[PDB]
Amino acid sequence: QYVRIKNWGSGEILHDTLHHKATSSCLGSIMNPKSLTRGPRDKPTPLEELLPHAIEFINQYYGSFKEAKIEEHLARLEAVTKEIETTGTYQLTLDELIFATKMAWRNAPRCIGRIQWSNLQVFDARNCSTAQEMFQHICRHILYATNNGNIRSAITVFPQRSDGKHDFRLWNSQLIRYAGYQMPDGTIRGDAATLEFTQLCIDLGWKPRYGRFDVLPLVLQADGQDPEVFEIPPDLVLEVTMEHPKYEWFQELGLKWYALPAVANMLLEVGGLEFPACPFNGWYMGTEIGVRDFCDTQRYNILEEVGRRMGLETHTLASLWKDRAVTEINVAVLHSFQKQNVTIMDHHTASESFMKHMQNEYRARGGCPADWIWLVPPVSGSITPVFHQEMLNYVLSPFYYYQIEPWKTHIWQ
Amino acid sequence: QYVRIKNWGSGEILHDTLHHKATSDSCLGSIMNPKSLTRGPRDKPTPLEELLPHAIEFINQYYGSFKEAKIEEHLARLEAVTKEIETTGTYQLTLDELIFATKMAWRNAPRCIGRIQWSNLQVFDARNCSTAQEMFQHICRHILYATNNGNIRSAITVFPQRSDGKHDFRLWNSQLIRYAGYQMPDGTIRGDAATLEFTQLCIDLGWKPRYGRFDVLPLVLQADGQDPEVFEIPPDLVLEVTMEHPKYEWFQELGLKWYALPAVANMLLEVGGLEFPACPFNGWYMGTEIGVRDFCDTQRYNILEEVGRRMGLETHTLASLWKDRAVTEINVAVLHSFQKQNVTIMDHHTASESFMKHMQNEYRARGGCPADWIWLVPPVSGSITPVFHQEMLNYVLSPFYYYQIEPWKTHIWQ
Ligand code: HEM
Ligand code: HEM
Ligand SMILES: C[C@H](O)[C@H](O)[C@H]1CNc2nc(N)[nH]c(=O)c2N1
Ligand SMILES: C[C@H](O)[C@H](O)[C@H]1CNc2nc(N)[nH]c(=O)c2N1
Ligand SMILES: NC(=[NH2+])NCCC[C@H](N)C(=O)O
Ligand SMILES: NC(=[NH2+])NCCC[C@H](N)C(=O)O
Repeated sequence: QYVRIKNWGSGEILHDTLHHKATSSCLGSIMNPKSLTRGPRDKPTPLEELLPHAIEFINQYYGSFKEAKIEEHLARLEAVTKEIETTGTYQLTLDELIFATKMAWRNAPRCIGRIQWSNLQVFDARNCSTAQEMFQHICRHILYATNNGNIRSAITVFPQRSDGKHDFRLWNSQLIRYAGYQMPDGTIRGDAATLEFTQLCIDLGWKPRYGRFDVLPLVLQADGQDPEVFEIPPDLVLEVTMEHPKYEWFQELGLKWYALPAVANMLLEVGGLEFPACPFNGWYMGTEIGVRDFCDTQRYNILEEVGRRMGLETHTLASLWKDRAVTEINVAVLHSFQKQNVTIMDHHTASESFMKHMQNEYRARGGCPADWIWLVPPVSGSITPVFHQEMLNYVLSPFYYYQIEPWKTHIWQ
Repeated sequence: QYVRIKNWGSGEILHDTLHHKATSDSCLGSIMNPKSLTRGPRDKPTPLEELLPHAIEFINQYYGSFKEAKIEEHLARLEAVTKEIETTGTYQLTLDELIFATKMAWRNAPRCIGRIQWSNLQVFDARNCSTAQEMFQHICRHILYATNNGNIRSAITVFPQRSDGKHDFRLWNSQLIRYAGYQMPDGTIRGDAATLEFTQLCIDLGWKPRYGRFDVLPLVLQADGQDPEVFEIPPDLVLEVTMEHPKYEWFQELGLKWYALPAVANMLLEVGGLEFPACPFNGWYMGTEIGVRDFCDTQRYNILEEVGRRMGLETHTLASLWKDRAVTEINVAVLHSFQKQNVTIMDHHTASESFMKHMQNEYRARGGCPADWIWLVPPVSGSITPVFHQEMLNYVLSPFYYYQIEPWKTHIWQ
């Protein structure tokens, strides 16, 4: 047929026809491929595939530690095989889940902080059963993770998937996120990215405080239930007010950002089974906030105002005012986080560390799935070592898959 | 167990327990939306044994009308309908029958003062309609006709009757033209606060929130049984009157206006057993509706505060009767403004006097006249009006214009 291609700035969509007349087509540049998503269900994962997946995992698990528990290996193997063939699905040992989350992170080809893969905290919420109960696990998480600026990587694993109609899901893109409202005067306030998701919350009776930085409410769904709106306790949301170390007028911009980068809506797959709810977090890398969040035309879009107050030639592309501005916004972010004693890493050190990660990774297990397109910082790419490193992107297991935005695939009352 | 009482001002709800200790002698009279005045949903057609006598009764009403009855046709029609009823289930009215139906249903509406005009009505037959887009057109034809560039004309457009009860035509709007109400960011409320919930609805169905004080809401229509199709009204069709006082030049500074067309949308016409859940109709405004209710209710535009202020009255002293003074001026503003721009309207006094004449004609004629004193007495200057001093009985006849459960409460989502 054809291939759908989207421009994340315009939202403009294109359909490729020409690719057919191809030679005797890397999807690479595509953002949400079906090859990285793990969709809904109605029937539990059929045995023939669930079984070999599970066994693979357990052989991986028992393969890790020095001096293998040879007997326990077969014992666990046998036990699991029977455990599966009998009830259908199967439960992981706590220790196993730990290993899974760390390995799944180790296998996230679009993450640069993977050198930190072994340093993770797991919150076993597998026995959770209600939204009010989820909310509490989430708060425990945010709080643990925030740690008063000294950010700590953690993940909270909710009950696995059973049949398909009994899914635990966080509807948010990430734990903390600012609201975005299309205003009457034709304009747009706050984070333009979370526009649809914000309207959604408004529909579910959320109180729109109409601001640039209004933390979005938590939308959660347990077992198979309809989503429950939970306003996040403000004392839990640590923020950093943006201010330049030389441009005192920068503070006048009234900028700030949340210290916690916790991905919400992703799915953890392991040994065949999948957990559709498992928010996790690490810490920020300057460019994320400075370049992406602040400068994207699709997001906060500040660049022009920053180049303007900087005295640069805003009307001449060739002047490179954008390169000048953005760099200043980056130092602002790094500076502000640095000052208010909140963890963050610059793209340079981040890259240098990822490079050392790879060396350890190849020397260790033989490879390292990497998505060049993603791993190369959004600014000063070639100044970065990763830009000069060839790399292969490939899905392994366990893994963190994306998933169909819940509000689309859902049975209401 | 107990009775629910609502205060339409604060919107507060109360539960009456005491009424049980009542006597061996409980007027609901004060209640706005009783069940006795409503006619809800369905799942099955009208059981024949009922449908039949109602139909015959109706046909007997009709033919019993004309001077020198068409006895043969009377019998024939009875016979034909009886037949049609047993053959189809439901039955269809001769156009002239509908005409008579709508005029009587109006004539039987106890809460209307304009009823002396009961015989001067225009009926638009949209019974053969089948799509929302098609409704929309009939509606525009209606609005256009009614408006008549100021010389307002009373009319009603009758859509398809009820079949089973899951195949109903319904206008979700209170009335044809109606300003929107938005609960704004700064905690305030712009526009008509009465149309707040309904606005959000239009918003949810992807309506473009124009965020103003006078934004004419979109027609939310539903055909056969299919979901509501949102249709915005053509601004050229919506005639309005900008409010301005004949002496207080500062009154126009208030930026006030109001639509010229009072067309009730969501009511139901019952006749000879059948029922049309969609049949918008209109008369013309009566000053006090806009001047007192629309402009002065706490739950509506609520202007009284500043109309008094700008008039210079002692706004913080109830006993100064400033509210009495202010309102009266708002009323003349409205009457003046309508009169000025050649848009039909009637002051409450002349209206009441004419209604008194209506009764005299009505009793002498048929023997009664259903009246809801609570509704018929103007919201201001009650006793100055003849109707205040008039005792009246409030009873439901047939045909009739019943209220009906707000459709968004009882609807299917495919
Ligand atoms: C230790 C701190 C960490 C740093 C500095 C780091 C940094 C990054 C960066 C820069 C991105 C790009 C985000 C974007 O462009 O939207 C990213 C993506 C990602 N990270 Fe890491 N990360 C860290 C920890 C983690 C942890 C703890 C996990 C898993 C438990 C993880 C899982 C992922 C995944 C799955 C993505 C892909 C997100 C997506 O596809 O939208 N990261 N990370
Ligand atoms: C000729 C001009 C007419 C005038 C001056 C008039 C006036 C009024 C007034 C003052 C009310 C009270 C409205 C309110 O307080 O909400 C009312 C209610 C009503 N009118 Fe008349 N009307 C007229 C024509 C009509 C027509 C043409 C019909 C029907 C074909 C009609 C049917 C009704 C009904 C059923 C109500 C009750 C509304 C409700 O219960 O909410 N009116 N009218
Ligand atoms: C279209 C293109 O794939 C897309 O804009 C990319 C590129 N690389 C990225 N890299 C990271 N880390 N994060 C991103 O959002 C993106 N987006
Ligand atoms: C509670 C009370 O019945 C209610 O406020 C009434 C009284 N009479 C009325 N009379 C008219 N014409 N219109 C009304 O809305 C009302 N409201
Ligand atoms: N460092 C991370 N783990 N980031 C993941 C999500 C953060 C996201 N890029 C943001 O700017 O909000
Ligand atoms: N004259 C009428 N038919 N009025 C019926 C509805 C008008 C309504 N009372 C209003 O002020 O908008």
